[PDB]
Amino acid sequence: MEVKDANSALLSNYEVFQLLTDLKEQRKESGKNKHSSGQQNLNTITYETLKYISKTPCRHQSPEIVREFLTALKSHKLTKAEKLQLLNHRPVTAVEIQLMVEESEERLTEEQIEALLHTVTS
Amino acid sequence: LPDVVLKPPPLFPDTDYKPVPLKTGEGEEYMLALKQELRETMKRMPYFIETPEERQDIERYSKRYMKVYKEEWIPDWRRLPREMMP
Amino acid sequence: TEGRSRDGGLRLGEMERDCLIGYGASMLLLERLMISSDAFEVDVCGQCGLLGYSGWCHYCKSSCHVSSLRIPYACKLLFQELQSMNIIPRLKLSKYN
Amino acid sequence: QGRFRGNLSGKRVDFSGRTVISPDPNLRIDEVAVPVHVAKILTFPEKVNKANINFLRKLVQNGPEVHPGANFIQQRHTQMKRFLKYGNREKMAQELKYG
Amino acid sequence: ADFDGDEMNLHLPQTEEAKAEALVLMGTKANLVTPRNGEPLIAAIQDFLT
Amino acid sequence: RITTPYMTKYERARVLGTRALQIAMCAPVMVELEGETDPLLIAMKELKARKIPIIIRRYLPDGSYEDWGVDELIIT
Amino acid sequence: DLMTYKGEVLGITRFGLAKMKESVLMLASFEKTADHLFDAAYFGQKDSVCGVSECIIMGIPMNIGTGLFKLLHKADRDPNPPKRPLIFD
Amino acid sequence: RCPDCGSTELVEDSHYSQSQLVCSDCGCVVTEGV
Amino acid sequence: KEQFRETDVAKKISHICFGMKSPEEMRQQAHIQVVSKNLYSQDNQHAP
Amino acid sequence: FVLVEMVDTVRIPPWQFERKLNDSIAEELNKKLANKVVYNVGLCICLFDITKLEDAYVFPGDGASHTKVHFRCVVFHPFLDEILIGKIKGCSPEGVHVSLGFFDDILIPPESLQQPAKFDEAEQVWVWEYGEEIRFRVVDESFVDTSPYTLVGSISEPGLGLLSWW
RNA sequence: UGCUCGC
Ligand SMILES: Nc1nc2c(ncn2[C@@H]2O[C@H](COP(=O)(O)OP(=O)(O)OP(=O)(O)O)[C@@H](O)[C@H]2O)c(=O)[nH]1
Ligand SMILES: Nc1ncnc2c1ncn2[C@@H]1O[C@H](COP(=O)(O)OP(=O)(O)OP(=O)(O)O)C[C@H]1O
Ligand SMILES: [Mg+2]
Ligand SMILES: [Zn+2]
Repeated sequence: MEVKDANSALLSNYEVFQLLTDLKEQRKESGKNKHSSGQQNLNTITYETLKYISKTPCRHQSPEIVREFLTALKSHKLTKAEKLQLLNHRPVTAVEIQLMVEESEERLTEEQIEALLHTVTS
Repeated sequence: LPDVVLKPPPLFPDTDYKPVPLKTGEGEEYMLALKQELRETMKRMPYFIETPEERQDIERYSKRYMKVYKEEWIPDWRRLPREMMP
Repeated sequence: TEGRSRDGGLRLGEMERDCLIGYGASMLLLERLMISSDAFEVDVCGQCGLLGYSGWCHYCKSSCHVSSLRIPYACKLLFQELQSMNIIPRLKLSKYN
Repeated sequence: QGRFRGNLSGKRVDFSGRTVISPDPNLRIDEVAVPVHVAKILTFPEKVNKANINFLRKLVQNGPEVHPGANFIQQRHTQMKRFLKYGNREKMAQELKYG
Repeated sequence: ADFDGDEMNLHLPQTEEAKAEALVLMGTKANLVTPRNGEPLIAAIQDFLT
Repeated sequence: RITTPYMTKYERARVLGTRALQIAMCAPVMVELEGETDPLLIAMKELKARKIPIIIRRYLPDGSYEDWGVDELIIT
Repeated sequence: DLMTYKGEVLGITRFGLAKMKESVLMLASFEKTADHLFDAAYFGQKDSVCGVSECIIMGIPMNIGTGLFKLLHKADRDPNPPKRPLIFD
Repeated sequence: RCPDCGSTELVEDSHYSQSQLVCSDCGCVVTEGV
Repeated sequence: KEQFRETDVAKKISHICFGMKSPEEMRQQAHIQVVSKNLYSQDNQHAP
Repeated sequence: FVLVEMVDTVRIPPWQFERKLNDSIAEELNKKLANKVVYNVGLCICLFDITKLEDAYVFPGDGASHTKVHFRCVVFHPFLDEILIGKIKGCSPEGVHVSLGFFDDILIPPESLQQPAKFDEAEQVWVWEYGEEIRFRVVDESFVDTSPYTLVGSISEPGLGLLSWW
């Protein structure tokens, strides 16, 4: 039951949303009585996590959009955590990048923020 | 005949003899202070090799600011055999 | 038990075990001498190799490395008697794979 | 009579009987005749499956008195054994779940 | 055996695997010859030879 | 491929035992039994019909192994 | 061949059996139980379960007989299934 | 009491050299083996 | 919420490592110290 | 959210042999790792994929099918600086009780870093004015069995401004 | 523990 690596690869909320939708549809297409009665925590966690993701703006996303966003942010020398947070949150306001996003000092430059907003809104 | 005991003997039996108090003087205090100074100064010595930290969570811009820097002594490879070169 | 008046069972002697070995029936020998006679489930600690109780090791004062194990009861009695004789058997468990 | 020779290499087991032998040529060489009395005592645990369900139902209905039958029922969910000499055996046979 | 009062034991396996191993390896039809020299032991006896 | 192509009696006994234990635990039948309430008889029928879904993993003493199907082996 | 496989004719007695075999449990079970057990405890000799006698004692299937090989299930499967691609990485 | 039906008709009836305290109503084996 | 712990593992014993125990290990393994030479109580119940 | 590589010995009973092996393996792994927190790993959500699946043995014991399966599963484990958006599912005098939406009621922010108008008078009063943001700080796990929870984490709410809500 | 038996 040992784990090989707990930090193998960070993934955004879109992959989790797609996985939850696929698992939900495969479950509703292959619903089993005894398998469900054995453990009902699976259905609960899946449904509640899917609902939480639906409450977020994580919808209207596609792998092509994620790849375009990554290629756009690769020119800004930002770290993986910053772009991950920007993709998961999808900031529409600048103040979210100004104060909430860490490593603000010497990174905003007061000119790159407009480009970041234009990229995240596209 | 010896009597029976209901409870086991105490884990730390008492003794009527106590340890002699330590020697006093400027010499003992100076040696104590010097031993404390050696304890404090030998851990920061490059000979004190610490356990190499591993499994970094992420890379960050603050890495260069928090990067631990310490001078490393160069062993004399003439006296040391060849098998210990990096 | 031994006798019929004591409602005893028939004994598989050493020569019967030899015959079962010669036949090569490992599962039948296992069922006869372990499953049907003195089967028991003990708790062994994977750290010190000693026998625990109720999923707990009193020696190490922990319960993370304690695991269940099927064993003949006579084998557990032998292990306990050997521990009484200062001949401590330390069992290094491992996965069946 | 030590542990190794008397309790490890050779030990006593249950589900066994001992009886005097008598000749019977009308049986095949791979067959052996067992008395009804010993057959009612030595029991075999059969698992309820989709094949022998209707046979085990009749065996339970017969009970521990008729020779073709059973003596105990162990449920799949709970491991509490049930004696067939007491209780309604028909209700037990009608409630024979797989496993 | 000689049927002059000999008592014999009869064991019932409690496992399907053990039952199958007993029937296959220790079957009467599969052990008609001894492994010592291959001679058949299960054969005709008195009142069958005569 | 270097071992004997004939299926030994020990392999037969173990395969029949495992198949009977599985069938007794509500395993699917592949020979369409006809009133056989004994799992060992069903296992023998599957062996004679060569429909047992079990692959023997013969291990060499050094550590090497090889897989042989029941239908691939020769029965007597 | 068993008596003459170590280069010296070793008998079936306890001495030859000890010189041939290595399993502590079998040596203890055959003869000289206490002496062999105390000697093993002194040497700290770890005894495996490769032999038949220790397999019988510990209640595990012996390596000889039907237990020499292992069985595999011919289940409908697909080794190395297709992996879901990672979009963020 | 019986663990299944809750009855108090627990009788000690030995069945072929097997001591067994069993419920007399539903036949549930309460305890067995001595 | 709930911590994941394994219920049962199919553990198989590999080998038995014989050895000896120090008096400290004997104290650590044991639960109680036996100091009374008698077996039962003086009362008629004869409790240990 | 992050992927974790695990290797598990899954036992499938014989009455599931008609089913596909990979589907039943995934179902069993999901049933075994649902709503559970692995120590020093985090709360696992579900199975992401199955990378390696080797041969399926059958033991001389139970007789079921034992398969060693290598898989990757998604878990919830911040990187000590991640930003989250939760909802206030209660409040205590020593600290508010914020819960990620239907995810886990384990986030306990200490009220010791906001502007000096911080207090909770047991009337569910959040903060005196001048979707709740969260900055995870440290992870912490603990055991359960110690005789014959496990994930709380600390939450920071700095002077973020919050032009939308004070 | 002893002993008489049963092959
Ligand atoms: N003199 C004598 N000694 C006996 C008797 N029964 C047992 N022993 C001794 O006890 C040892 C064997 O004990 P067991 O026969 O196993 O005792 P047990 O039958 O388990 O005793 P219970 O548990 O009371 O049935 C032998 O070494 C004998 O010396 C007896 O009837 N007379
Ligand atoms: N001490 C013993 N050990 C093993 N088997 C024994 C023992 N005593 C009797 N038996 C059993 O009884 C059988 C002995 O019979 P056997 O010696 O062949 O005929 P018999 O007793 O000489 O009869 P006759 O005197 O020839 O009429 C063989 C054996 O299985
Ligand atoms: Mg005779
Ligand atoms: Zn321990």
